[PDB]
Amino acid sequence: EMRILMVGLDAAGKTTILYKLKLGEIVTTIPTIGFNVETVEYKNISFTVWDVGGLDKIRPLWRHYFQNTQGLIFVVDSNDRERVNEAREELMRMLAEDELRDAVLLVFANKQDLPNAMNAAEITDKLGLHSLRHRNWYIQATCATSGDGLYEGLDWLSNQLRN
Amino acid sequence: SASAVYVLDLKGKVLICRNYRGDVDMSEVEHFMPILMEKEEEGMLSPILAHGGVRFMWIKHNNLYLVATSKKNACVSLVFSFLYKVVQVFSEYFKELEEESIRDNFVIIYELLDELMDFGYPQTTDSKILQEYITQEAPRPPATVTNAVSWRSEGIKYRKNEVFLDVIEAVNLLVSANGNVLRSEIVGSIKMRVFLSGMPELRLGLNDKVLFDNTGRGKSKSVELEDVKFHQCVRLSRFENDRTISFIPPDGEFELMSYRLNTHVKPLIWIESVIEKHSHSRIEYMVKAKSQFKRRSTANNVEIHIPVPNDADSPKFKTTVGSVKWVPENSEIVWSVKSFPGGKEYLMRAHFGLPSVEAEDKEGKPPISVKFEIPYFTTSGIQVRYLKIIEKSGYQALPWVRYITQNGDYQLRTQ
Amino acid sequence: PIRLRELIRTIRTARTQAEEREMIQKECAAIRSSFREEDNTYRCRNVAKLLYMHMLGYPAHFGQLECLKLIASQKFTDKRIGYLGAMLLLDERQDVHLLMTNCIKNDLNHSTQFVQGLALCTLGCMGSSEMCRDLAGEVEKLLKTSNSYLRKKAALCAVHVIRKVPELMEMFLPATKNLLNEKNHGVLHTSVVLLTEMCERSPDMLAHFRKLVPQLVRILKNLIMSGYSPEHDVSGISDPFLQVRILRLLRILGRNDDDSSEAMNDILAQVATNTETSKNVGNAILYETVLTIMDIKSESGLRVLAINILGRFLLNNDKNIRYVALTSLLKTVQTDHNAVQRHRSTIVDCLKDLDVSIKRRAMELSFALVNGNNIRGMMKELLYFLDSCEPEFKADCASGIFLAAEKYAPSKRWHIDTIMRVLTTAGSYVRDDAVPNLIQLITNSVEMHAYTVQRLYKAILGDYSQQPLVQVAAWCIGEYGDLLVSGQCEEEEPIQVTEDEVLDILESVLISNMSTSVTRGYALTAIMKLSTRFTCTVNRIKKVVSIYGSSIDVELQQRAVEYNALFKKYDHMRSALLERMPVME
Amino acid sequence: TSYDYCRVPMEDG
Amino acid sequence: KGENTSLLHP
Amino acid sequence: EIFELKAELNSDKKEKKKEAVKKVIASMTVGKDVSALFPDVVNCMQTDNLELKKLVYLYLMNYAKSQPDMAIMAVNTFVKDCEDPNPLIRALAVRTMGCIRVDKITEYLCEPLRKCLKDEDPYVRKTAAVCVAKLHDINAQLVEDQGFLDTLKDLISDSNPMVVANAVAALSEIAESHPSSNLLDLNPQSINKLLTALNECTEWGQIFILDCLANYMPKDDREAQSICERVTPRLSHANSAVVLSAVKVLMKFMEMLSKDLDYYGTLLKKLAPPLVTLLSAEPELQYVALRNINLIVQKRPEILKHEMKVFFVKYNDPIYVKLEKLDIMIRLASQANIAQVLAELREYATEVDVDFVRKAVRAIGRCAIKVEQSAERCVSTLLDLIQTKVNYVVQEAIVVIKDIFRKYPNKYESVIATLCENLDSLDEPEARAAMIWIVGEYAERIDNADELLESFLEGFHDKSTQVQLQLLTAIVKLFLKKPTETQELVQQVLSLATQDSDNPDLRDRGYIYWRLLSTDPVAAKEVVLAEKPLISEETDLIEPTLLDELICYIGTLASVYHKPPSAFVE
Amino acid sequence: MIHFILLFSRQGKLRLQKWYITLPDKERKKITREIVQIILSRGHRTSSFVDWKELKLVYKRYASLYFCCAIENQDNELLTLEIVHRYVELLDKYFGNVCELDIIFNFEKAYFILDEFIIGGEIQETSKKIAVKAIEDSDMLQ
Ligand SMILES: Nc1nc2c(ncn2[C@@H]2O[C@H](COP(=O)(O)OP(=O)(O)OP(=O)(O)O)[C@@H](O)[C@H]2O)c(=O)[nH]1
Ligand SMILES: [Mg+2]
Repeated sequence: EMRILMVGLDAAGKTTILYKLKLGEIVTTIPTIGFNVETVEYKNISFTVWDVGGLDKIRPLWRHYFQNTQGLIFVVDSNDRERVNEAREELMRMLAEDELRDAVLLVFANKQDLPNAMNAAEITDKLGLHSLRHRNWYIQATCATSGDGLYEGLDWLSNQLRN
Repeated sequence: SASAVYVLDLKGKVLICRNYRGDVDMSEVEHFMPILMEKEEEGMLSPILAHGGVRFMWIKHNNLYLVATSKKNACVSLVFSFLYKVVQVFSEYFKELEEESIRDNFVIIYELLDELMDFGYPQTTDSKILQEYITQEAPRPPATVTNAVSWRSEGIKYRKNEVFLDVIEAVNLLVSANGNVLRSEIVGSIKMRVFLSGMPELRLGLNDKVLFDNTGRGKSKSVELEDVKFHQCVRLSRFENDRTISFIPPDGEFELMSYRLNTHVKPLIWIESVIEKHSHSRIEYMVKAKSQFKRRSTANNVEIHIPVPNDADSPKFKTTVGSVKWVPENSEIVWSVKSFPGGKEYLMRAHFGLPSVEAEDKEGKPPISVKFEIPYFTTSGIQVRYLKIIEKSGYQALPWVRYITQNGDYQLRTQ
Repeated sequence: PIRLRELIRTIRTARTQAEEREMIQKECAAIRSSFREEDNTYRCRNVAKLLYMHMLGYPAHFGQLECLKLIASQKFTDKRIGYLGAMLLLDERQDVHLLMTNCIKNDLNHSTQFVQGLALCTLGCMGSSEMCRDLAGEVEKLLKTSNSYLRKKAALCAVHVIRKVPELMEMFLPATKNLLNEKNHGVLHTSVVLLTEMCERSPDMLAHFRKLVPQLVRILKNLIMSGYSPEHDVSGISDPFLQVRILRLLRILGRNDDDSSEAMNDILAQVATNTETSKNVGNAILYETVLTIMDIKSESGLRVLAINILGRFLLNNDKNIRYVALTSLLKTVQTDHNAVQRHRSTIVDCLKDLDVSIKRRAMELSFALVNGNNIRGMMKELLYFLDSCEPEFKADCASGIFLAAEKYAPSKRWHIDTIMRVLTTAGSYVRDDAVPNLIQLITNSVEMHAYTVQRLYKAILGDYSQQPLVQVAAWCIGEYGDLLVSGQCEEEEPIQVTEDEVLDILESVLISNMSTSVTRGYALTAIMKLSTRFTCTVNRIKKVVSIYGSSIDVELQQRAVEYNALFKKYDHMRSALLERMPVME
Repeated sequence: TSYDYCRVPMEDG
Repeated sequence: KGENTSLLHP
Repeated sequence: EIFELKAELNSDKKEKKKEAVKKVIASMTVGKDVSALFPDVVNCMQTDNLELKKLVYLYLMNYAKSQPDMAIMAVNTFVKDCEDPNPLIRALAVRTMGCIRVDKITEYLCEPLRKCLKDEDPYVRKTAAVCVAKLHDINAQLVEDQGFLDTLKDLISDSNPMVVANAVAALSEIAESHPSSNLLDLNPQSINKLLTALNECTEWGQIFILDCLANYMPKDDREAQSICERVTPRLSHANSAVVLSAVKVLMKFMEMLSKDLDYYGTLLKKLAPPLVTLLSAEPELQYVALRNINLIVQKRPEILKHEMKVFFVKYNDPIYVKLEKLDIMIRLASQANIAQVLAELREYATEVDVDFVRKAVRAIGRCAIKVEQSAERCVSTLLDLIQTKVNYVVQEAIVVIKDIFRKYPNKYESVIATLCENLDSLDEPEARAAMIWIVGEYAERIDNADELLESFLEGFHDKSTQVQLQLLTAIVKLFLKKPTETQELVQQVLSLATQDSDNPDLRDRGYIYWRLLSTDPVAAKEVVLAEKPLISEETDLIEPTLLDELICYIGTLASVYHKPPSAFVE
Repeated sequence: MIHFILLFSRQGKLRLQKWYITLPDKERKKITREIVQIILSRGHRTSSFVDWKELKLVYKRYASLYFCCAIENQDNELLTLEIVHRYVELLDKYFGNVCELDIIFNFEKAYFILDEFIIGGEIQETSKKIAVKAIEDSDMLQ
């Protein structure tokens, strides 16, 4: 057991990740207003993943899910340079809370499909992951519509369950 | 001047009613409970309700609302002292007072309300004498009900002659949240248990400050009794002349004197509480309990009640000495310590969760309120000095005493 | 974790509410500690116990996320208690309930027609004005289907998403096209509910929806003539819940049409005669028939029969039927007006009846019934009734006298007579909103003021503790005191008025402890108006205004000082600003 | 009463 | 008791 | 049922009629109309038992108003049982005789009552003394026609002082009822007799023979000292009705003593610790003790000025004591303990008892009005409450800031600059008027009062009376202060206050302001922007024509209500 | 359009509540207590309708149990009392000799009957056998 969130902005592919890790196909998905939950069973650890959508009317309500959360997955989009400013603003508005303080972070550089999309380094030094404190932050560039890197990210996250 | 002593219960049905004057109708009691529900559901509650021109004086016991109506300019202190003496008479016949005693003892409760009060004027309420012609098991009423000594039936004989005292302190305290002490007063109650033979004349002598000052010993240890309230049995004129406490005792347990003095010395048990209340997440209680009193005496069974939030959950308790139970009926963590020696300092750290979605109403901040009990240890320093048994028959009785400090309302206001 | 039967069996053993709270919290903390372990097993019974603790009136704010976790489950018992907890614990404004949107949208496309029943029921019972903009595209897909258990829920859920988002009903117009042909009656009933809402909201749908008048006329006639069925049969009366809704749809159609009014004439004439009227059910059908006939431009022979139905309803001992007849007559006061007034003794007799609702409806029907011909006689009945109300009917009757008398008064003298009568006899029950309209009408009156001010002054020398009385009286003195005291600049022979007790009664108004201090503001306004209106004894009320300058009421302490400045500095400019106030409608 | 008493003097005149 | 009585008696 | 009960009640064995009458007064207990069985239980009255006669006498006592003509079948049994050598059955008969209120009966019952008022054993005399007052309650002139007042006033001249206590109780009960013809007071030697019968009667008799002394008033100084020096040791009694009645007669008798001597100060140093120690009593007696302390610290404030600490509330007092300790804390607040009162009222406005929270903030107001040295501290306390954003606390604290700025208008201009930023969503019309007034009166240190009143001008036609009228005053005051930036604002509030406003006081004030402003707006600065004279505060010290009489009723309903004894009884 | 339903017993206690309009949870506790106080302070030949604040409030006592509604002021009034009766027939045909106790204990199922009968305010199933068949088949799904 390991309670997981997948917070992040809209159009980040987070439901695509959540139905690629559980089922394994890219199901055609509405912009999910509420939430989803699928118990991913990988590296013999049942990853309960509370996929929460990130439209503007939902982002206040993420504080209802920050309790007994053993680790986030803050999915950012690689094809939104205009939104990495508010991605940084959300990630620095959220990780500084007392609820969800012992939660590891696993940032996904999702949607690697264009030369407009960045790699891990530019997303790291735009979000500013080197300014975190008491964090096991670990960026992992994943490709949701091919599965490339997702199970490797969960492999890292399964290394960091026990101490 | 009562008109009709009722006994209600928690619904508004009359367990027993007994009117003394007929100046209030008997179906006025059905107008009580809607008036109490109306006055309580708008916060204007008072012990004196008003249905037109009939006033409802009432006290609330366990299940019982001992309502006693009146109509005139009723003597309210008389009515309320009579209601608590009815409560004490019933609890000295019936060892609890619930609905299960009023519907079983109507043989004797109508006789009691026949006896205690006539026309609204209470006249014979000492229960140890009242057990001699009103019984649940009749002769002439005793000469005790006539004579000036109206609390002691003559001719009581015991084989031994024992006088048990109890100089029971009760520390009050109310520490404000800044850390300073507001009201630190001590309410003692010398509570005797007399077993003597005949009509004795005791002369209790304390270490009273006015007595040691009129004698000339005003530099030793003397307790400063600010106000002293005695029983009836103490002749008060002889006390007012030269501070002598002379009394003919009853037979059984009673409260002889109930003194009250202030104290500008440190509190006995001090509770330094902090609260790390993060909103929506958790709360922590690094509360430490330092025992300021002497190294020799042992605070038996302290219970430091500490008010948690109403909806906290999944606790953790790292203490040093003594068990912690979380009591959620009352929303408090009753940190119990069994043997709590003076001079030590035992530390506790509670840790709760807290619900992520916020509450709907505010809750208020009740005080940390300990329940300590330190035997053989008088805080104010009162020392009983002697107890002169004087009896015409003439014998050597065996007086005794013990000393207890308790809590009064030993509260401490919180963050 | 104890079961719900064990919990409620424990709460029944609790005696005091102060101990029933202890027995609630004793288990509510165990529920809270069973929600932090993230149980999946015993979460059904924990949310069932928490719904029971909510229904008793306790905090259950925290167990909303653990309803949302039940809703996105896979079992059916967990989903079932989850949608019950969503319908009880959440509303529009609890603000955690936007999280139900994806859960309902995933459970509207679920395979089982019993899970989709829950997902349509929860969205119908408590969907908000922002859930429906993300759910209306998937409700109407459930409205196009062929499964009868989902058609009837999708129609009512479409009723809800039209009621909360009224600018959304245009995308159900190509949904309800030609579905008045259902063999089932539940689908037929809920589609009639949808048509009732679509026709109630906007008249841009009526001309499309009064084309299907004869179709449901044939439906209702085939309901009446199919005189028996095993289902739908209440007391031998065939399918009442559909007949009432079809008659209500026929009421809200054709209310200003002539072709459809002649189209729905036949089945209304049939159901006005050929219905069983013995049980409650036939009274329900025929009461809806009467309300249908009254509001449409009907046949002249229908409404005679409808008035005869109402005459049959008014005389019944069954108090339900009297309340029904009085409500029906309250509905058709203006329409077919002259046929209503012939039940006048029957309506007035219900004011003597011993019900709250019957007296209240007879009161409202009497207040609506008064035209400019029965005004002189019926007011004596109403002003006996104002004497003989409960302490909760004097207010509504005392407002209704003023509302009635402003409309259809035969004179202005008698009008002020009855208004003054009510104010002298109602007193502490007439609303304080009445005073601006009363003062507005007595200053609309331009001809009779001494007859007003004398009766006001003779009525407030009696009493002062009835606040709207002195509210009217102080302004009447202040703006018409030149006709109270006439020509008495010094002393004359003793007439009833004396220009000092006129000022001493206002002095007593100001210092009385029974005043709301807007009567006091009226009183100071009248005192300062009585420096211009009186030439007899001025520079003595100056003493009162000067000693009232240091009072504790904020507006009075303004008012006395801002008058005392004029009394001490601008003695010739005092009269230059105290002309009578103009008159308005 | 679990505790124990202490004898006080009689005369002390 | 007043509770064990059934509602509409069929 | 009742017929088989009557069949058991017409038996010959005692153990069926005994269970019959016990079943009858158990049926009376549960609330049954057993009134129809009246003349059949009275046959089962003349019994050798005494544990059974109490029950039959009880049944007679309850059911004689409802069976009044039937009740004449007990008089011979009362005068038959008023001869028995057992004194208990005689006193039971005597206290039963008076309770039967039937006007055909009390004419017959004066003879055994005359027999028993002079009877030997003083249990039956202390019953018969109160039974005299029972008889005077029903038929007034029948007692004096029989002449019992002389036999009652001779019981006071006897020993065995519980007889004296009941005789004085019934004698005061009689003397209250008369129109004071033949007033029943006596010489000071009878007062020496009662005061030597005060140290001997019961704990209840010491109330009744200190309600006798609430009617007497002495005529000297040494006389009043000699009766105060013997009532004074009743201030060490535990029964909290004896203490409060001794405080009643001491507060009456200290109107006669001399301030120059040393007994006035010694008396007021013996009267403060019992009044403080009444508050260590049970919480229904703290209500009467606190209303009587509220009525004493208005008469003699010299007593309890040193004791603020014992009037601080706890958390677990009830609401009817938490409401009154705030009133006593108002009555005792002076320069010495402004800090304790303000630090104690700041900890009371963090509750949820909304009645108590509003009362605490109004107590901050009355404490600020009472002492002028600490109103800076009070306004800082009120602003530290307002900066917490709790709605009813703010809606009271704005009203209190109004009631301070009207009283101390000089140097509080550095406070409203915090009050201009207070999120004007404020709802209750008692606080909207206060905020509109504080904006209007001080519209020079609010440099943008012109822009914030427009949010009060959207819904002018339907707010209340007070908010509309305060807007009309405040906007005209603002335009008269600054005519530059509010020129069209006064015109729009006049066209909203005089055209489409139907409220007649609003139309009167609107046309007065319109004619003042169009007539001579330079004179208006002398007219409405005046120096308002200094506000006479609402003196809640009760009138000392009334207060001199309310001292004589301390510990009764006349002091809990703070009313005279005639405006509430009927 | 039924605004709410309040199954409350004779002593004042509330056994069920179903609010089809969303007013905040202070107004639920004030509206419910004042309506229980109005209906329990009413005599028995009193026409079973209360004009309570723009809601023609219906009630029809069946046992110690009361019932309640609030129909909006444009609909039929007697049929709402008949809706109460059809709901009692559903609570009886599901249980089998319905009681006061079996609404106390099975209230979880009492809401499910009420949600197979009245959703969103209006009626959905005018028959009485299709409703109990639908709930016993959704419970036969278990
Ligand atoms: N090329 C590419 N497109 C992707 C990938 N993941 C998601 N997308 C696109 O992003 C869109 C949004 O993806 P979804 O997961 O369905 O929606 P979402 O990102 O979860 O939006 P929310 O649910 O509101 O958080 C989809 O329509 C996809 O076309 C990806 O890995 N590669
Ligand atoms: Mg998604």
